[PDB]
Amino acid sequence: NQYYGTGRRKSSAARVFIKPGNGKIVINQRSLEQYFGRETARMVVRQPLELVDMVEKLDLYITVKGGGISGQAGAIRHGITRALMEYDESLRSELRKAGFVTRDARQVERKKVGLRKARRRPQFSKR
Amino acid sequence: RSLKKGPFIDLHLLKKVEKAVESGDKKPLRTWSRRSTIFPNMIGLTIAVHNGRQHVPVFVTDEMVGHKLGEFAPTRTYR
Amino acid sequence: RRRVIGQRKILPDPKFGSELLAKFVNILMVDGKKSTAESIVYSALETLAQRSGKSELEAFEVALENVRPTVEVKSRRVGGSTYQVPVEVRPVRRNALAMRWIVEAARKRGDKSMALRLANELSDAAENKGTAVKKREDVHRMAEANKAFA
Amino acid sequence: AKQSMKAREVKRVALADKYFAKRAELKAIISDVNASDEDRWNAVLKLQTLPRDSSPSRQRNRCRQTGRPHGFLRKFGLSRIKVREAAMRGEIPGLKKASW
Amino acid sequence: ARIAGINIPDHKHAVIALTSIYGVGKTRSKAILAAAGIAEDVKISELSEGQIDTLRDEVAKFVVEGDLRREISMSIKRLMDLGCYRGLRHRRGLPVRGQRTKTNARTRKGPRK
Amino acid sequence: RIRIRLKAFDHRLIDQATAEIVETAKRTGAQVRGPIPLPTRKERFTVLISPHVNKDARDQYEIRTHLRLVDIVEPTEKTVDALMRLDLAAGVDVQISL
RNA sequence: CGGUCCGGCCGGGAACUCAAAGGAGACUGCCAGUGAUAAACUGGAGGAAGGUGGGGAUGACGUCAAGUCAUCAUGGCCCUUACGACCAGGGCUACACACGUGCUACAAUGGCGCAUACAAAGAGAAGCGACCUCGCGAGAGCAAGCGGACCUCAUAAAGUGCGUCGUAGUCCGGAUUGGAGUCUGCAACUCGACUCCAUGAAGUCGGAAUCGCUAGUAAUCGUGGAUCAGAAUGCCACGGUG
RNA sequence: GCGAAGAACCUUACCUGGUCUUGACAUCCACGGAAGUUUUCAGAGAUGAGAAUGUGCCUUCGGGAACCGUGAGACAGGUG
Repeated sequence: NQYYGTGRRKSSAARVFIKPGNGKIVINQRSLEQYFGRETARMVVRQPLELVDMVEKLDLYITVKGGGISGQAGAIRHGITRALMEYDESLRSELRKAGFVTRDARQVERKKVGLRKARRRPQFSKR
Repeated sequence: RSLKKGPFIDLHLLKKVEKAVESGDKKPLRTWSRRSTIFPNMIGLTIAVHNGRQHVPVFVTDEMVGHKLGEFAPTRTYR
Repeated sequence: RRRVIGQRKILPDPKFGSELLAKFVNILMVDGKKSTAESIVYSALETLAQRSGKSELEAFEVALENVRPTVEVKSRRVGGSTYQVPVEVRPVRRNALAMRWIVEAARKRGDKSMALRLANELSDAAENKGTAVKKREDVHRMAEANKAFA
Repeated sequence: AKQSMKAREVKRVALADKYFAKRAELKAIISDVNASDEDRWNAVLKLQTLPRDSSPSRQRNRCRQTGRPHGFLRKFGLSRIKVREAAMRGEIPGLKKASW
Repeated sequence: ARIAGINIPDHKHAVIALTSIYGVGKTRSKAILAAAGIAEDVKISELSEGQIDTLRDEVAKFVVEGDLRREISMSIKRLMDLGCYRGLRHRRGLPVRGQRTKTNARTRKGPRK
Repeated sequence: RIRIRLKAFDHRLIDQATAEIVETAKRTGAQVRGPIPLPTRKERFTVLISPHVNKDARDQYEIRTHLRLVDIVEPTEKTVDALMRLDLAAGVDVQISL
């Protein structure tokens, strides 16, 4: 038995895998506290994961590639909810109320003239 | 230093410098160029270089050799 | 005419159940460097208790509920004329402004570490003795003028 | 652009092939003077100043079609504004407007 | 004392004790501290024999102090008596470092009213 | 030491040239390693449309073409002997170096 | 799925990613209420997401006494022992004087030297130049790999560790003035680019005159390349944090 | 930080001091020479003179093509 989910966020992509066993969390061949640096709140990977009881009976395995290290945490949250929506056929409805099934449509900008990347339209003249 | 290989003068000027001393007490030789480097092989005398309008007299110094004649001759007017 | 898109939601703090206590990591932030902005958050409350701080698990509430503004300035138009009035502060901003005055008191003023300066201002807020900053004196110096309207 | 630029440039490329192009690896010993080897190359180095018109290049290469020394793309050999004019006429294969 | 020749400083900092004298600057001090294998902090009190006088050929390798200090008295006529661009640009507010003269001369050209 | 290039203008033409080249490879000897594609690329060139200066007004043209490198795992020129006698459509270019 | 002291290291494979190609999905369509039971608007449902779904392509008569004959053609037009243009040198980085735009320091969330972490997009066989070295260092050696997802430039910085020093006009700051190296060339006086060691008045986030910004926005820190013997802090391109 | 995706030589304007005048570039016609290579003397240098050496290509045995220095009548030329 395996539960599985995938997520894309800010030019990163994640794969999340859940099995029965003794409780642990593994990410990119290390433990969770040894990734993401010192963190501000460390909560977006935990947000949906409390709903099936935190580190009680599930064996959690993660692999994530690309983007900034903040974007990798966002890709993992969607990978967790894509796996949880097949752990019980009613769980998707409570994750919807919390907003953990939603995805952004805010990808990287093109040109479009005159812009430095996405803003700063020319020089605003002189006095 | 400008330059590490070593500066040179062209044969038509070398032919004049090797016949400039002599006594070194004559009227300044018109060497024209402001690019010439006063490097230690050069002999101590007074010479004349072009400012764009006329020629200006300058001396080949012994207290310093790390210079070109454009550092001593003024070539621009009114500034 | 106040036309803007709907206000920006945020989630309550995962340890303290409040959207205002989640705000401290944005205070004394520069260069977008939130990493170092959190490095004085909750880590100065013991330095504060080892001065004059009391109730160390809630000694941060002094900048939220023990020092509170209520008067704002200046002008109201009435037809062709302008007159001075004391105005009311919006209730959420009114609880979240005394925690924001601290920038001059920590970067333009203050001795040794930014953490000691944070503890220095939270000591004074427990007795409301906080030395006034330009972002408060730009209101408080003028708030007692024209007590008769038009 | 002048019509003299069509001959003058390639005469100055033939000058480079006569005096510098097949001597470019040897520049690390003939123009080296002292850093390596020995004092034996100063009479050989007189070749580096035998011509007197163009030294390391003395010119810039031009677009054949327009005669211009800048504003041209070496992936076409052509001036970048003329690449859009020929693309609007449909004359450059595989090249078309974005959309978009 | 005497850590790099005949030096007269005593109980100054480990890195900055021979500064502003043509003596030994910060990077050269940091280099000799690591070569002698000695503490790079606070004011010196603990110093042994065989540590640093045996390494003088790093810190005082050719020229120091009086070899370069106060050396203008015989290098001034080539600037103030010989006609030269740098001499006029010692007696007038005109720069030499390739910077502008049309813009922000202030004050560097003197007052102004 | 043996280098191969295949270039086309269309995603069907790059495969229908790969198909004949990999059939030539299989016919020359079984190997089961799989031919190298490597990523197809495109390029785009921005131009200013005003006859003098003004960079606040643009136009954009793009050119799309397909490239494959194949790779032979054997050091022996008998592996490419019939590949160097192969005829293809005009819409494709092949370049082989030994 | 297998070899396996337990790393794509290797048989060998095709899920994610990347690079390519096709087809689905969102239509006010469904429900209510409002509206003129029309067009349309707002909630609710489902959904990755709704409400010209978002962003791109882009524009009429006239206007601004617009802007360009040097991107192209061309009227009239100036010049002919010459305004043709070949040659050596100078100049386009002048400054009696006015005003924008970019940036650093004042530290303390820091400076500097070491330790450690993540790219994206490009470009390079008389080149890019590894590892390992020489050196205070730019850079050059001993010299490999590589015709570019394969080798190389290359190291993402902010961050997080470790040492030192700390409201001191300061170990910083820099005006003012010099030396000794490294790179390209025939040759850098004049109008080129790095590095190391010194010189040492002022410097407390600021005069007149004043800007951009409503959210991945203000802000802040990264990386390539064109032009090319040969310079980027400008310009086009490509990302973290907020 | 605008054309300029880049001026120590160039480019190139503008300016100085030299030099040439059917032209650096193109063409219609002859004269003496293949195009060239090697190299010295004077002059800042372009050039102006020296010391030597070629004859190939194409082709009706004639004569051409090409190109260097010369010169008229036509006519070029200009980042004006």
